[PDB]
Amino acid sequence: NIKSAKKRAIQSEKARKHNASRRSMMRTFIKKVYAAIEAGDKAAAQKAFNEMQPIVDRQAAKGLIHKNKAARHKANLTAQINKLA
Amino acid sequence: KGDVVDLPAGSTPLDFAYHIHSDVGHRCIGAKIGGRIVPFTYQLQMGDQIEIITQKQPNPSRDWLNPNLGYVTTSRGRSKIHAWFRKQDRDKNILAGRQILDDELEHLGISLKEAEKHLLPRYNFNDVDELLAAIGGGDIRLNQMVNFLQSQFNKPSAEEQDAAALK
Amino acid sequence: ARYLGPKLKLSRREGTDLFLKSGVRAIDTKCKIEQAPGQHGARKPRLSDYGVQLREKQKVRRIYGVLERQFRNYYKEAARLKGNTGENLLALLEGRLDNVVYRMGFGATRAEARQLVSHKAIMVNGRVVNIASYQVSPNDVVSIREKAKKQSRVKAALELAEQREKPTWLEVDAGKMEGTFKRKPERSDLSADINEHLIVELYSK
RNA sequence: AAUUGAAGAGUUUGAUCAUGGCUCAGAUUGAACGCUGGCGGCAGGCCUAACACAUGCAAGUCGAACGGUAACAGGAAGAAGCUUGCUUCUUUGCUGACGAGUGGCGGACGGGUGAGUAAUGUCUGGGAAACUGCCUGAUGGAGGGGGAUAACUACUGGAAACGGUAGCUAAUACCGCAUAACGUCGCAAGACCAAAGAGGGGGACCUUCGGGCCUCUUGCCAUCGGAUGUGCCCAGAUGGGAUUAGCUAGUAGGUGGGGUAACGGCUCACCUAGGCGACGAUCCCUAGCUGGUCUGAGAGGAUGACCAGCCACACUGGAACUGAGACACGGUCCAGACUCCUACGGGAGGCAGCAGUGGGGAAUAUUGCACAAUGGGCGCAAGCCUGAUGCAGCCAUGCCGCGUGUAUGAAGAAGGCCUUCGGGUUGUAAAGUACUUUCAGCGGGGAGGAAGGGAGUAAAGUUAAUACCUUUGCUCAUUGACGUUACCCGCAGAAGAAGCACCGGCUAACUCCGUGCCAGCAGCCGCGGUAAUACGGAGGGUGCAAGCGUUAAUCGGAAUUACUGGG
RNA sequence: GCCCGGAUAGCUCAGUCGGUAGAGCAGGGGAUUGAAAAUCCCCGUGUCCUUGGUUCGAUUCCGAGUCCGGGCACCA
Repeated sequence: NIKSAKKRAIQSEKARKHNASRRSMMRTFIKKVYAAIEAGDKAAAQKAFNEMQPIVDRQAAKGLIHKNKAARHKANLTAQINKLA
Repeated sequence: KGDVVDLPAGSTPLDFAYHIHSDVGHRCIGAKIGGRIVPFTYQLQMGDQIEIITQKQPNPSRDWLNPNLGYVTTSRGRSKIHAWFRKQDRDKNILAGRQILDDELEHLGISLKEAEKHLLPRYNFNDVDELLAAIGGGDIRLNQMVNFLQSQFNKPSAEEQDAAALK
Repeated sequence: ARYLGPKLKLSRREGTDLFLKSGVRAIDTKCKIEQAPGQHGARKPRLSDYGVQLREKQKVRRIYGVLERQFRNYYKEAARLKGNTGENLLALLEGRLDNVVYRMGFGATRAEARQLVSHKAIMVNGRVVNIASYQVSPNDVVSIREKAKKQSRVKAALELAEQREKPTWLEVDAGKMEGTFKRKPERSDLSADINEHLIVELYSK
């Protein structure tokens, strides 16, 4: 409903776009990782991770993802690569 | 609308809409004298302009309040209100009436159409549903119906018994 | 509240007296008490036990002129209290401020005592009070509030107190228009013609 | 010193004891109605339609985050107006502060309703795989840059709603790079991520003279905990139905990936074929739960409205979004129904927030007052918002309190009433005489709820500093919706104030006349057919009392579901 | 709002073609029994909406006004 307080809504969209973009970007690198993982070539895979790391934790610190989760990916993933690499 | 109108003193605005029109009164639900809202119960005075809010048609407004002399006084539109409730039940009554009519119409006089012939020119027919409505409303003696229907007047044969009734 | 009917009529019913007709025309009699409380009052119905007990309670209430409700409250109050609830009740009704006024004899009836109360004539300790029901605690000093003191009615009143009894548990000052309720009246003291226990069971039902 | 509590009656029979149902005596209520009605204080007040809703208000705030200033008032200019030096008017954010905007905090609280839910709920007690804004303790950090965008210009779509296009600009908005550890991942070795300043005052110096610099304050970032709140798990408890007996295939379990803050069929893949169920599975009806409320001596039974926790829902069904937190009551979007605008192309709306209206109903009120007090949100603070709240209006709706008078008064008046017609009675009752004066009434006086905050000044902390500032005193000017306040004072005057049920048994309490199985009464037994204590009326009484009765429902009595405590 | 018609003893209800209001209901009473049943015998019963005018006859002509059921004028 209309109120000056409703401004929240629009400002929220002014966030979602930016916010959603970041999420996709994050997932994007992760895709690469799994892709490289499925590719079965540990060198390129390891590297894929080597760059997927800074960004995901950065998102965590940015507050986008509850830090713990970023770590969850990092951990299970490292488990994946070490499982193969 | 800035228009002005006489009113019986103290009549509720619920009555008012009817002075504007019956139908607007059935759909009447709101009124805001001086902009400020007030119930139907507010009796009018000092010729105050009266804002009126309405709706569609379905009502029985003060028809849910007619029995207490509470809300919507007078009798003009008041009676008109009863009329609406009535036309509804009238149609219902008509159907039921139709049934009972056939009953008498065939049980005694015979042939329902001939009974209409024993109705078309008997009591203020106008329509015929008019003749088919009264049957359930008790609006027609609920006895003479047999008497009109029994319009036959042979006579002499009765004298043979009138001579016997005198015996 | 306050029955305010023919004050004496009740004595005619209960077969006793509420002393409402204090000393001047003196002994009631001039009333034809008991003879016929109402119409065919000469009759003396069997009065089934529910009736004798009902009559008992009525009798008491009438005495202090207390209403059935407030009276019941007193009853219940007496119930939770330690001691044979029976007499505890009397400990409650005697503590009645107005009744104390009758005991202190500043009034002559209970009704008079109320009028004194309602009209603020009696301050207690260091305060005027209008609640006739103001329960009066032990060692409670109380007197007529001098602004209305010396109304001749109280003069004649104390004079009538001589021919009354002079309850012992209380500490009337008389001369200086004062009274001090000591310890709560013991059952053995007052009237005793009533069998309060009767009222006790009266609420058993 | 922390329960002392437990009554029975009528009713089957010619009569009796049984047995044994029906009914009654109490208490109880969010009550309603009928009658009646004076005041006060205190609580209570839509239980049906979780039906629809006009208006208002119900959530905003910070200029001490920011570019700005449309407005309100001061300063820099001049002309002029003309009390010719006396004022009026014309440009700029410079200040005071301040619309719209950017932005941070709030909007997830507080408030409402009980539909759904018989268990993803609650209560109880446990447990481990968690998270947690504001607040607080500790440890450190807080450098260096960049790209924007609204605003706001200009043009522009549309009836409107609501937009569109091209350029303009800032920040605690945003994004890099550096930088990180008792942080994260990892066995480790190693990799990686943080941010923001703002304000106040000020000596010296610096002075591009916009400031640097110094000190103070607060904000900002990471980690560690604490408190708090939130999520989750198990056992036990948590209505009725068996004329519901079987149910179940993400179902039960595993392994692995995925998943969320976290465990997990939370989800997928594959594997095992289990899992629940007579100590009721599943299905059916119904219900928000508890603390408690009611009744009862208790054990029980009934219930769970107010106050309080919890939970659920917020026009209906659904999904997410921002955010610490919602799948969000006055946020978004979709669909649906329904109201409303419409230039018909297309939009808008959600009182189960407080009031209020229509409707429903037996039935439940004011479209009020103040943020003074408490708390809450913002903000350094002053403050601002506050239908939470504090109040006032409304209604006998319940609880309690008080008043409607007191004393005296024999001619035992009159009048009504009954009479065995003598009298009794109504009835000290009234009158009369005498006194008081609650609340009423009018008129005076006059609290408390008030604590703070402000202004000042002094001292101490403070640092370069008798500055700013923090704290602490002390002075002064102030903060009350209720509100002709509570209470106290005075004046006048019995003055303004008593009704309702019953009166055969149950059950307190009588007669007379009216009527004649009619009219009628009834909770049960039953009354009434000419001599009614029962019906109607009069009288008198009985009970209760601004209340009294009836209906309503619950326990009671009922040891007629019996554990206590029967057969 | 215009206007329109239907308005009966105590009930249901005849007649209401300008002319002395009465039929069925029970009813109450009679006779029976303590009362009924059974049963015999009798009919009691009004302001035709109340009321004015044109009428010798108005309850059948024309009004007030109310009532009851209508059709429409009745939207600010």
